[PDB]
Order: sequence, then structure tokens, then C-alpha cells
Amino acid sequence: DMPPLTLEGIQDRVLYVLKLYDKIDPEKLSVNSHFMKDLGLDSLDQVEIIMAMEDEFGFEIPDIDAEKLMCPQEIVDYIADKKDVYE
Amino acid sequence: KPHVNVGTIGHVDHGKTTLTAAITKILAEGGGAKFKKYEEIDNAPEERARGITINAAHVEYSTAARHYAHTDCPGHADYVKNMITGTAPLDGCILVVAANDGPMPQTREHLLLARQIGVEHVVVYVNKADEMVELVELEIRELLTEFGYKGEETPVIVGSALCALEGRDPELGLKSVQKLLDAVDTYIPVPARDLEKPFLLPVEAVYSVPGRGTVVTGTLERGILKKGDECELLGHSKNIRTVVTGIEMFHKSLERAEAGDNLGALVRGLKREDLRRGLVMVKPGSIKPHQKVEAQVYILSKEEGGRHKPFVSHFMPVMFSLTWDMACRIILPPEKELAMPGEDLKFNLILRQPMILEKGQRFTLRDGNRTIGTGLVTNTL
Amino acid sequence: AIQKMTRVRVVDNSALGNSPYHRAPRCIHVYKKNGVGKVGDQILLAIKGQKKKALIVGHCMPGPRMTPRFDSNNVVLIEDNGNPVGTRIKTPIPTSLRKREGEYSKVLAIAQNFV
Amino acid sequence: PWSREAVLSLYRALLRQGRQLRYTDRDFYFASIRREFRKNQKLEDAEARERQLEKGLVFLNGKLGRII
Amino acid sequence: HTGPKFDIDMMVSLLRQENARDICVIQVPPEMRYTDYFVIVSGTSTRHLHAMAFYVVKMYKHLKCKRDPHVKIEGKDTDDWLCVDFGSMVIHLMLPETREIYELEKLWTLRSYDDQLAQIAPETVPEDFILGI
Amino acid sequence: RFLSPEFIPRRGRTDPLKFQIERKDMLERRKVLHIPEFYVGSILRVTTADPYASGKISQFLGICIQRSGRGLGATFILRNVIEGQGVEICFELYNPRVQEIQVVKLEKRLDDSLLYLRDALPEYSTFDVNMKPVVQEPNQKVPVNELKVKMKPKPWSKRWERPNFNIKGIRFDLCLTEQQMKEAQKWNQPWLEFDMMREYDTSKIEAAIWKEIEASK
Ligand SMILES: Nc1nc2c(ncn2[C@@H]2O[C@H](COP(=O)(O)OP(=O)(O)O)[C@@H](O)[C@H]2O)c(=O)[nH]1
Ligand SMILES: *P(=O)(O)OCC(C)(C)[C@@H](O)C(=O)NCCC(=O)NCCS
Ligand SMILES: [Mg+2]
Ligand SMILES: [Mg+2]
Repeated sequence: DMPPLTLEGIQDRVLYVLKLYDKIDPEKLSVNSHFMKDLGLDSLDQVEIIMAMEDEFGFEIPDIDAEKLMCPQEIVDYIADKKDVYE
Repeated sequence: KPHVNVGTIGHVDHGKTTLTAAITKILAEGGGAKFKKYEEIDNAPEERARGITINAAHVEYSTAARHYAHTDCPGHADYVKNMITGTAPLDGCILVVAANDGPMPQTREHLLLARQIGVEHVVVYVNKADEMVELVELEIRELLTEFGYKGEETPVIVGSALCALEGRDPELGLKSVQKLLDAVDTYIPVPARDLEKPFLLPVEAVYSVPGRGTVVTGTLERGILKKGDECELLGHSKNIRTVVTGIEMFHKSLERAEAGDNLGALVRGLKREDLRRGLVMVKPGSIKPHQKVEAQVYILSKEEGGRHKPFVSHFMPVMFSLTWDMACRIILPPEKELAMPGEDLKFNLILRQPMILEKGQRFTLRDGNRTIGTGLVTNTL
Repeated sequence: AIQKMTRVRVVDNSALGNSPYHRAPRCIHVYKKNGVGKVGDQILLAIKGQKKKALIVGHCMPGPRMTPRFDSNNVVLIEDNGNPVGTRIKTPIPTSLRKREGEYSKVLAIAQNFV
Repeated sequence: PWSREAVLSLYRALLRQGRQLRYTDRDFYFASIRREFRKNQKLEDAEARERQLEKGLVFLNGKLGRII
Repeated sequence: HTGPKFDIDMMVSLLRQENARDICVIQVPPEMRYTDYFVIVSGTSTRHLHAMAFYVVKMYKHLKCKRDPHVKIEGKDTDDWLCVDFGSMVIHLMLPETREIYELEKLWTLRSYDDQLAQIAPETVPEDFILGI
Repeated sequence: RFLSPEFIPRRGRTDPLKFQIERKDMLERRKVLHIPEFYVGSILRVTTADPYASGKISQFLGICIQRSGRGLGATFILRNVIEGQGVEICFELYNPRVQEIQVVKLEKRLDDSLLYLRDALPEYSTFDVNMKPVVQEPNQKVPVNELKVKMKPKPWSKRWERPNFNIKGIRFDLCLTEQQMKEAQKWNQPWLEFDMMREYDTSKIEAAIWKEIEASK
């Protein structure tokens, strides 16, 4: 099965999972705010977030790069590598 | 070789076990399947499950047409336990009647519970015929009419069970068993298997991952799970509308589910607080909870470990079905004052809260850490 | 054999047992028909100005052949309930404790080494 | 720690094992591993970080005992 | 007699239906000469723990092999901790209070490496065997 | 040649047939489980079945300190300090419970008993639980450790200084005084070295045991 990977649709599903999280609430959640500083999340907290991305798209995230992923915007750009979106 | 289960049923000393010995004995001559001695069948192997001890004799006979499995029980109390619990469910049945006795109100219960096991195809055999034989035959057709069968199309075969076993009468004993062999190959010889029914999942565990949502696990018995299906959870006066996101088997994603498999249903946009064990997973509008239910429950004898004192109406046991636990109240049907151990009869038991109960839903009644009854749902009221 | 007025060693992580004190713990009483106590037997202790029940776990006196023989008299402090006051047993305990008659399962649960 | 990567790797790897759980209550297993990584961490000296990491590493291996 | 055997899968499912709060089932290797399977389950109240323990033992006897030895429940007098030993399974019934203080799962998963063993240090006698204040 | 101590019987009024019976039984068991040549100083690791469990396997490593008993009931005792606890186990050789006996380090000490190791410093009895076997060429003299061991303070399990024990493997100079040594000498018994009827020669006896053993294989 081939899902249409619209950049806008990618954004929606990314923010969908973050509002599902207990620690962070949609009130202070934004597209441009980062997890660690802006959303005030620990490094261990991050690991769980990336796991949410892991099973959703079903492509493996190596531990070497998982570290540098500290922003939702970074993620929507990273998963754009999976299927190139231009728009 | 299609394989189905078929079991003998009738009054004591109607030559049920002799026929069971005979049907495997004739096949032994041809060498169809392994045969057991009559005396060996007399001694029934013990089966123990869910605090219920049962002496069930299982003999396997393979006819040329199709493969068959056969069940025998020493006692009536043993017979009822088998079919209510449905340890080995039977697609067909053989009703055996003696020439001297024929129908009897005790044998009525056998066919009365046969309505509840979802079997509507029966075979009648007459033994001990060594015009009076033909006199008893017409009542059997009428008897089957009373329960809801049409008596006319039912096969009634004259013979002698002992004659077949000893092989002394080829025209009587032998001709009978082949007729019985042909009758079963005529009535429901092919198994019934379909998954058209909406799926029911009793939730075994509630499992939550942040950034994934609640995963609920259950074993399939009906229906097929598909992704993106709008679904309903109901139980303990909690009913919410949601959608299936993912299905989990061997920690992998799969689109289609199968009966007899433990599947992990992934759900989104819900709280773990609300989702607990005791909930049931079905399609909406399919089923509804039933507070008051009619059911035939077998009350356990003192011998097995059931309570000595018989109970009166407004007794409060513990009801166990699927994954949910609740206590209930038993009102005894009129004309009866008390319900003694070792005797099975229909009740109207009323749950504390409306909880789902459908036809053929097996259950056990309990008092703390003791089992007093096992029953099957006959009607929802 | 641990009898009345015997010095014992408390082999626990319990505060009461491991606390520095001027007296070694003494066996007040043995809960057996005859006074001698072997392994698995319960005995009463005078420690730090209080009475406490204890389970004998290994001793210096030779026992049955294949059973181990320790170099100190080791006891575990227990409540009257049967709940051990301490959480961990550093020192090895004999495996024989398992089959003997009584409440030994909890003490086995908190032990690390079997000899 | 010994390595900032290694601890985040360990936290990852342990949670992956949690999915494969069969008998053990999976909600409790996750809760138990979370709180361990919280209260212990954020406050330790260099030498004891070598010990606490190893404690987790033998948990990963499960040679001495595996939770199922 | 014949049918279901005594093993984990049956035993755990048996527990779960009495609202076992948390279940930890631990595979123990043969070098640790105690049991095959260690089990910890929590409870709501003291009388709830008795309910479970007494059901499990009762059901055990039902499915028990003839030669399979009889078992004894431990610590009925005790408030918070109950234990039952089987042939190759060991079960511990506790309050959440006692789970917080015993940490049985930690002991058995990682033996010599647990935090509780670290705090306690072995005491050595001084050389030449002289104490000084 | 090396004959196991158990085979040579003690002086008794026991009829020879009783020993023949017991020897045959021992030899059968030896075929099933290999009994290694070990001495009192040597290090052994013994694997046994654990009856208190469901047939789980227990191994214990330690230094042999004494070897005694005759016939089937013949035994040896192994010592070791496990994580700050001294442990001694007496093992039967012909117990069916034992799975395997291996010689990890085969050596003799100065004296035939080492029960004084209880009174010796802890480290002399502390042996690593997991150590690699060290093996020597078959036609080599059995190596002797000439270690003498330092002691704890003088209250001991037994009075080792007394000449009846005849301990050669203790650093007496370190612990005792000269006056204590001369005090111990009051128990000397110098005639006992030359008591002729006190001696027990096993020459012909061992020869006949050899004859039986070579017949067995
Ligand atoms: N004359 C005659 N007697 C029979 C026949 N079948 C069974 N019996 C008698 O029934 C008795 C055994 O009953 P059994 O089959 O054990 O009873 P069930 O198992 O309760 O049906 C024997 O004493 C037989 O003599 C038959 O075909 N003819
Ligand atoms: P993250 O940015 O919240 O911090 C990572 C960390 C908590 C795992 C850790 O590197 C840290 O900052 N503190 C070190 C103290 C510690 O306990 N180390 C881990 C040993 S298991
Ligand atoms: Mg019958
Ligand atoms: Mg002494």
C-alpha cells in the first residue's frame, strides 16, 4: 500500500502524537517549539517520542541520529527523507 | 477426509455404550479405524477442567465417506455437564431408544438441552428388538415435534445393538449399523464454518504506550479484525465510540484476523483510566447488555465438592463469563421450593448491572472460592 | 547446636542486627522440645535491650554429610508474624532450608547465595 | 555516565524488550523501568555511574534472570 | 485427571481473573538452585490476598497429579505478605507497601548487582588484631 | 603406583570376605563415575544433584583438608571462604548423588591434615570459585607445596603446637614464644617413634588389592 505523503498531512500526524503525550499539552504545543527547552522535556522523555515515530511509519531509526532529533520540525524534515516531498 | 463430532444421547440402559462398541466393531472388520473393547468403553477416562470432573469416553471411528468423533458418558449427570460446558462440541447426535421402554420424560431433558447447543439434526436408533417395535416409533416423531424438530424426515432404524456387536444377525444387527452410518452421512455430515458474524473480543489486558495509545488484547472466536474499523466498547455501564488503528500479532502489523488467535487491538484518542478489563469489543448495534437472563444451570453434586444444603430463591452467587466478573441473584421457577444438588433446571438469574450475555455463552456460578453451578444461556428477557 | 546463652551473628541488612553495640546478641530461648537448636529452628534473642525472634541459618557443629557446615552461628531476625525485618541476606544459606517443615519460603526469597 | 549515548541506548533497548512481554503486566513493567531511570539519575558522581550503567546492562542481558 | 497441566500460562490467567494488580513472572536459570519460575502478584486488601492464594491452591489440587506432592500456604497470620510454593513455581502475594520495601524482582533478575547489596559492606578485623578507640 | 586410601583397610577382626564384598561394590561405582587421583592439599570441584530442588545441578569448589573413612562410606572434606563466610562440606565418594569430580589443582601439602586452616588467616583458605584447571605431564612426581601459614591469636580450635599433631606447615616462630615451645615439649613421648608393634605395614595387603583391581578392569 502506498499512502500519499503530503507535507501538510505529515505535519498533522506528527502533532497528533504529541498531543497524545501526557507531559506536553496542546496549549503550549506549537509546530516550531522544540521538545527539550520550549516544551521542557528530559532526554529520556525524547526516546519515547522517537519510538512513537518508529512504529507509525515503520522505518528504523538508528540510535546515532535519534540524539540530534530534538525538534518536531527536524522530524518532519527527517521523515521527508523516507519519501521526498517538495510542494 | 472431512472430520466432525457426533455423540450418543439417551436414557440409561438403552444400550448406548453397546452401540458405541458396535459401531467401532463393524469398522474394525473393514479396518477403517482403531476399535476399543466394550468393557474398555465402560471405563470412561477422567477429564478435569474449571473445577469440574467428568468421565467422558472418546472413541474415534473413520467411515469411508467421512471421519467421525464419538463421545460416550456413563451417567446422565455426566451427560449434562459435557454438553453445557461444551468441552467437546458435537455437530450431530444419535438418540437411542429401547424397544421395551422407548421415550421417557428423563430422555426429554437430553433433547431439550439439544436446542441450546445449536444442534437441530438428530438420528434415532431403536435397539433390543429381539409389531410392538413399530408401535413406539410414532411417538418419537411426535416427541421431536414438541421440541421443534419436524418428526417426519427423522430416520428411525430397527435393529439390535447386541446383535451388531456379536455379529449374530446380519439382516438385523449389521443392516442397522450401516443404516445408521448412512443416516449420519445424510444429516449434517459437512461442518459449518463461517466468519460472517461480528467479532467479539473479551479484553484480557489493558496496555498503554505514550505516543501510541491503549492496546487491548483478546482471543477471537467470531469475526475478523480490520484496520480503520469504527468500533464500540461496552461493559460496566460504560459505552464509548472509537476506531481501530492497528492490529498486533507476534508483535507485527497484520490486516486480517482469524478465530482462535490472541490479537492486540491498538486504539487512539482514549484514556487508560476508562479502559479496564471486563470490557467487550464488538461492532455497534450488533448486541446489547441483558440484565435479566434465562439459562439452564447444572447445580453440582456434593460428591464433586458442591454444597450440601440446597438453595432457595434470592440466592446470590458469583457469575463468571468471558473476562468480566459480577454477582447476580437467582429466582427459582414456580412449583419448585428449593434446588437440590445433582439436579439441573432452568433459572431466571438477574445480574447487578446490565452485562452482555448471548446464546451459547458458557458460564460457571460460584460462591467465593467454590463452584456450585455451570450453565448456558437459553433466552434473554 | 545453639542453646541458651550462646552468642550469635546476625547476617542481615536489618538496622537492629548490624548496629554497633557493646554486647553480642545472645540466645534467650530455643523453640524445640529439647533445648538444642539446629538449622531452621527458631530461637529468641536479646539484642540492644529487646527480645527478638530469629531463625537459625547454618552453624559450626557438624551436621548430615552433604549438608554444609559454617564457621559462625548465623541467624536472621524475624518478626513473630514470620516476616524478616531485614531485606537482604549477603551470607549464603543452606538449600536444605527449603524441604524442612515450616515458614522458610520468605527467607529463601531474600537470600542471594545457596550452598 | 560512561557515555551519554549508552544510557539513552539502554533506556531504548529495555523498552523494546517490554513489547515482547507475555505473562508480566506490561503497564507495570514500563512504569517500573521509567521511575528507576528518573529518581536514580540527575544526581550521581562519575565513579558510581560506571556501576549503575552496568546494573542496567546485566538487566538487558538477563543472563542471571529474565522477566517474561 | 488428564487435560490441562500445571504451568505458568494457566497459572497466571488463573490469577488474573481475581484482579491481580501487578504480575511479574520471572524465569530463573538452573544455576540458581531454587525454582524454574518466580512469580510476584500484588493485592488490594489482606482478605483479598487470602482469596487469591486459597483459590490457587484449591485449583491446584483439582488438576494435581496423584504423585505430585501436596503444598502448604505460608503466612496466614501475616498481614501483608503471603507465599505459596509449588513444585517448580513460587508465588508471592503482597500489598504494594511490601513490594516497595522488598524489591524481589530486582534481586532475582540481577543477583549480586542490586542497589541494596551495594550499601552494605563486609567488615574486616584489623591487622595484628588491635582495636584503637 | 597410587592406591586410594579407602581401599587399604584398618586393623580389625573383620573377616576378609567383608572387604572383598565392599571392594567389588566400590569398583562398580568407579566405572560409572571417574574418581580422580587427589591428595589432601589438592583443589577439587564437585558437581552433585540437588535433592532439595527438582534435579538442579550444584557445584562447589574448595581445598581438601582431610580424607578419611574406609569402604563405600569413605569421605573427604572441602573448605572455602565464600564472600566472607567459611564453609566446609564432607562428601561421600561413592554417593550416587555426585555427578562429577575434577582435580583443578593437584598438590600435596607438608602434612596430611589441614584442619588447622580454620585457625589460619582467612586468605589461606580463600580460593576462587571460578579458576581454570592447571595440568602437568603424566609421568611427573606429585608436586608439594612447602607453604607454612601465618596464624590468628593463640586461642585455637586445637593446641597445634603440641607434638601429637606434628604440624610442619605452621609459622610457629611468628605467634608462639620460646617458653611456650618448651612447655609444649613436656608432651613429647620420644619412645613412640621406636615402638615396633605399633607400626602397620600394608605391603602384602596393598599387593592383594592391586591383584583384585587389575582383575576388575
Ligand atoms: N436384548 C438386547 N439387550 C441389550 C441390547 N443392547 C444392550 N442390551 C442390554 O443392556 C445392558 C447394558 O446396558 P448399557 O449399554 O451399559 O447401558 P447404557 O450405557 O446406559 O446405555 C446389557 O445387560 C445388555 O443385555 C440389545 O440390542 N438387545
Ligand atoms: P537528559 O538530558 O535529561 O539527561 C541524560 C541523563 C539523565 C541520562 C544523564 O546523562 C544525566 O544528565 N545525569 C547523569 C547521572 C546519572 O545517573 N547517569 C546515568 C547512569 S545510569
Ligand atoms: Mg452409555
Ligand atoms: Mg572447640
